[PDB]
Amino acid sequence: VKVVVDRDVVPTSFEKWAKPGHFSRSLAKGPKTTTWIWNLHADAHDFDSHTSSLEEVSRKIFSAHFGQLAIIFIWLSGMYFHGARFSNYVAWLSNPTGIKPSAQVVWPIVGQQILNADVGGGMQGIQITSGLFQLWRASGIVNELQLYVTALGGLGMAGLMIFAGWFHYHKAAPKLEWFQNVESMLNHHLAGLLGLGSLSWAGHQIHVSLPINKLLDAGVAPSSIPLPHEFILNRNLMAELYPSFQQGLVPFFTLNWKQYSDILTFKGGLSPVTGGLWLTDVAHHHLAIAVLFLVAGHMYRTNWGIGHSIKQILEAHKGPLTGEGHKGLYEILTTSWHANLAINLAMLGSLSIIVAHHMYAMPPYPYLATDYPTQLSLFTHHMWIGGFCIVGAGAHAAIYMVRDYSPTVNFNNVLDRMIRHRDAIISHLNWVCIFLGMHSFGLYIHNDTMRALGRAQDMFSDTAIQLQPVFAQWIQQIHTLAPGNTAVNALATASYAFGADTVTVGSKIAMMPIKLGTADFMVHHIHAFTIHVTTLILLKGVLYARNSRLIPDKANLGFRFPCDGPGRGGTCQVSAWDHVFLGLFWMYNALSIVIFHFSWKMQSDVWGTVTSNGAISHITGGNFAQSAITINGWLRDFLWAQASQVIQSYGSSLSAYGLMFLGAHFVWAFSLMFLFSGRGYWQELIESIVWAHNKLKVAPAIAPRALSITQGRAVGVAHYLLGGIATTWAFFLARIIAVG
Amino acid sequence: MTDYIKPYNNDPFVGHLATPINSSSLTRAYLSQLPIYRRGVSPFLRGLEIGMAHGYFLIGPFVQLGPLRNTDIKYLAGLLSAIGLIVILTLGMLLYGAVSFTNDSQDLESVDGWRQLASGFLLGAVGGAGFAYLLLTLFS
Amino acid sequence: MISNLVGVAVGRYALGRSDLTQLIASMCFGHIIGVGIVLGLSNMGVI
Amino acid sequence: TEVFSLEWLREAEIKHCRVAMLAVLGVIAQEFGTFDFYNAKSKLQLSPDLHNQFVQNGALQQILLFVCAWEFIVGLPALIESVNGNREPGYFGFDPLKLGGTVGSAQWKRMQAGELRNGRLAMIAFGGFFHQQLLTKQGIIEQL
Amino acid sequence: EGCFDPLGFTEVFSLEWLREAEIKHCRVAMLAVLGVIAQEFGTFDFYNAKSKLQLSPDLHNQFVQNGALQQILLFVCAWEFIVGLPALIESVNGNREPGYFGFDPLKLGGTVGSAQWKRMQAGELRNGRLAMIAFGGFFHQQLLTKQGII
Ligand SMILES: CC1=C(C/C=C(\C)CCC[C@H](C)CCC[C@H](C)CCCC(C)C)C(=O)c2ccccc2C1=O
Repeated sequence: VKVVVDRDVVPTSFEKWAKPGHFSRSLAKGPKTTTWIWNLHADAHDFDSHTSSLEEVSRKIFSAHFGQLAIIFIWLSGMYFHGARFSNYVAWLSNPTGIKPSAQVVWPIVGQQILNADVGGGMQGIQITSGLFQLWRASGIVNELQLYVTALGGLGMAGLMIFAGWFHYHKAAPKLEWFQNVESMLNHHLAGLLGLGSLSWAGHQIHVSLPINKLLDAGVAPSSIPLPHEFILNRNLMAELYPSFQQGLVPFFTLNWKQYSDILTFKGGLSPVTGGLWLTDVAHHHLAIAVLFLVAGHMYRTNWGIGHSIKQILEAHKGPLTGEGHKGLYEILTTSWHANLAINLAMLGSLSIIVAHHMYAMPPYPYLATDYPTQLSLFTHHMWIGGFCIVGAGAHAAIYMVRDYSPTVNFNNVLDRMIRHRDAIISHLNWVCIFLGMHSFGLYIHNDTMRALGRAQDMFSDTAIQLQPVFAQWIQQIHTLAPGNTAVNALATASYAFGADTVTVGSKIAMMPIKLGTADFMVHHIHAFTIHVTTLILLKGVLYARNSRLIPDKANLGFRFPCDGPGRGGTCQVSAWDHVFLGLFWMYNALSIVIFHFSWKMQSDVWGTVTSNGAISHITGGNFAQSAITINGWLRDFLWAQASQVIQSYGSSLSAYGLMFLGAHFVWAFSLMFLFSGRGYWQELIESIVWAHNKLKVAPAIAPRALSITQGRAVGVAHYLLGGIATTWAFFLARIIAVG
Repeated sequence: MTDYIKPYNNDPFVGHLATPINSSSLTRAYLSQLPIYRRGVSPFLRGLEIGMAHGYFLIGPFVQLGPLRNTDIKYLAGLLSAIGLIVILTLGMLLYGAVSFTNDSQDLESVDGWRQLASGFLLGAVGGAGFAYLLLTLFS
Repeated sequence: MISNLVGVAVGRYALGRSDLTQLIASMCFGHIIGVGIVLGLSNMGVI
Repeated sequence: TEVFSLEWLREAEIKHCRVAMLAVLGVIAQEFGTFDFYNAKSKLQLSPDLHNQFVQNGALQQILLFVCAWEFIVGLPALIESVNGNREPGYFGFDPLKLGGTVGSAQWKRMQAGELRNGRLAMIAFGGFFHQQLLTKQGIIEQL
Repeated sequence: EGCFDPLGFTEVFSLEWLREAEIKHCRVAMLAVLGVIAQEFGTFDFYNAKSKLQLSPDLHNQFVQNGALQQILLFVCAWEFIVGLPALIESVNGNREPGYFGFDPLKLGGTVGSAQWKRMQAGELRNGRLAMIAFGGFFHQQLLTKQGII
């Protein structure tokens, strides 16, 4: 802990921009090849492939942090603008049901004005599924002026970060000593960012809740809504809307906390007025998280001598099967900028998935559960984000054994054992994958056989009673009896997906006691199969990245290399980056099956309508009580009946989701050009075109060459994913708008 | 005293050379006690128990889950499929000794003792399918 | 009241052993033990 | 701290301090006859919200933004190097600069005489002059 | 000045470049007792009366006339002194400033010269440290019922 700054290290000059490839002398003197054009961008972000001075690598990544951060701020500042200039948020603020969301308009140029979906509120445009209107309503924003002020205030913060990432660099620069303060870093991330962040937003939704809770839920017009400062300038207004504000931080010191029970509660479940979680439970929630982070943010050595440290914490954890356990992990994470990134990408990637689950389970925003397109889109959105992030965790946990692991410096006998008995880890995961594959998908082959064969599916009904409602049923029953018993201070469950027979409806079903059955054990094990295979191939790329049995001199070649050659029968695609390239694909299959499961099972048994003459009638009424057990039902009643909502939309305003649907198969099958052919044939293909180019001398000085062997696969997975997401992106956004 | 006796002998005196979950020091002795590779015995007995263990449970799967499981005759479908697979599996296991032909001096683990344990495996599998056959009859 | 202020005072003075003799840490953690016991007391709710 | 960045910083200060002074001496000049006199009926028609979205002044502002562009496209290279553009005002200023230096001994650095104070006073005063009169409708609390 | 074996440090900062609060803590208390003398001085329209002074008669309307600039300028005044304390020495200080470390060396001062001093210097923050016990000593009672005169 010391202010060690290296003021002025790199000057501010356009000289480097004049040279295409100033970041590497190898990518500057010889731009005579087409391959150099692609190498300039492939290595543009591989900062450890330029200079080795860590004082400069740390002063090239924190710059990219502020750069990406500025890009994100430019991105967020526009969202508040689009919901004010051309949108329907104010009309939707008055009438939330009949007015569909929209915040994007088209222009009359080539007849594209058909995309102007009639949403209502005196404004036509394109429907939105980003949850912007729910977030803005939960923030107390009503007038358009409050949008523009936030946007103009976002421009300032966006500019300050550009003048900051251009400050600690071309102007200032901390030394290398400022980065080994990981102890001082977690004391400011868990307390300054997480702590003060969970406290600052907590103090907001306590004084901004009543413009949403005790006003917009009563039935007052948006014009009759008072001003947020009129409630603060007069404490008695808050006192009347909540009879606890008369005190004004007096029992807070007296420890008479029960007198603050008008805003701070632990109700649970959802509110039968808004459509999501309670607006008072989240305020108390963030207060509870804020204090916990104010405590957890004081755990490591600053410059006063008290507290633990990542050093001796890991230097103390042992274990019989670990040997010299946990020691040296401090030197693992404090030396390699890479090393922090895999554990970050892993935790944050699983975090995006877990928060995606928490979205649909308990809807935290008002008018979010009924908004089916937004809910369906947001879950799978963070779902695929975490898929990419966890594979990036594998992508870099593979980088570590190759780029920053030494048999003399940094040492954990735990990681040593992960590489010493490395052939055992993957052997276990291999047999687990095969057992979960020959059965989970084996049972799919089995049931699809039983139906086309005849009376076998009839005798499978008793087994359909097995597995399903056998496990996890008691867990839901625990949560039914969890309030009152194991939760005396909770008058509702964690979510209405747990409370049996308890259905909350606001003209449209919000949540349902998700009665498992028929084939949830099937798809959950298809998930576990595609999860164990993904973990297997990525962990394989992690621990086999250093020591390999086939080729012993593995560290010499690198990370993003093609292979070795036709020897040994054939060494092909053996890099850890290829275990990530294929790891992206099994993650792709995993997340694809999970989004299919979530999306369709929702309208199967959860999403529906309600009438007084009856009870519950789903959009698609209880179909996957049989159409999920076999593979056919996944394209007989699932992938087949969806064409009636994506194609039957040219006569309406949903025509773009059909064009993108049919056009995403184009780029996906365009990936089938790179993932199947080889550079040898294509390189023989250029030289003929180069012959025609030498006939008229129209041959470029930059010698035409084929794509790199690794770059072709990188573009192949790029198209296999882009063409393999935009189809379901157009599909998830197809039916849910027609059946909304 | 170099490094003080290998950081505590790699924690409380591990050792365990032929143990790491393949068979604990108790389980490796249990394998020597196990008849499939039993010490101090030869012709028939190294097998025999192999069949008396395999064919004994081969009746299990097809009694409750097999392609025939919904009438009163289904008590036989668990045995016919089992015995048919027993004949097939006996042929498949006997053929291994025919494929091997290098250790004709080591008659035990190659050809002689190999067939002189599969010979017990045939009677063990068929008989064991008949042993668990008469076990669930008195309760039905 | 006085019983609650002395409750925090005894909850901060019950933290004066060998592992607590380090000034400010004994005071802050005292409130953690103080308010917490009060919240465990909470005008005697228990069960 | 670096050269080429602080160059644009000190320049922008000078390139707007004169703008933040001719505007003050322009907004005050246009309202010198209507500052008080019953507070000009709360700025009278000079209230920006009362203007008709600048119907007649929009096409004029476009012409102004055009000419002002090349004006600063002359300020960008005239700063580059000393010769031509800045060199002739260079020795012009050197005529008062020599007398000012004679009054101030060895050299008397003119930038300490009043290049930064005027530059920052104009910016801060015009920033506050634009908020008190153009960014407050309801006062709530008395402003003193 | 009576103590024995226990561990405990009076004042001192580990990095010891904490002049942002330490240097002004005796000066910040100068404008604290300004409120003790308070705004009323005798005759004319009195600004405030009795123990209420600070917040009961804090004026109903006070987010502007209680100067934002008045609070702003405090920070601006602090920036001149408090920001410039890591090092941030300016050229204006001194005559014949070139090679300033060589001219008129300072050094520790423990040797022979400048004997028996800094007692005066240390004297003020002693009162500032006295003040922290004494200040809140009157502040605990402010929360309570405050019957009559108190
Ligand atoms: C096509 C193909 C190539 C060749 C790929 C090429 C030539 C990429 C072409 C992409 C560029 C961007 C197209 C050329 C466009 C020029 C850049 C000109 C653009 C100028 C304006 C339009 C901006 C391989 O190298 C290859 C390698 C291994 C397996 C399969 C394949 C394979 O299928």
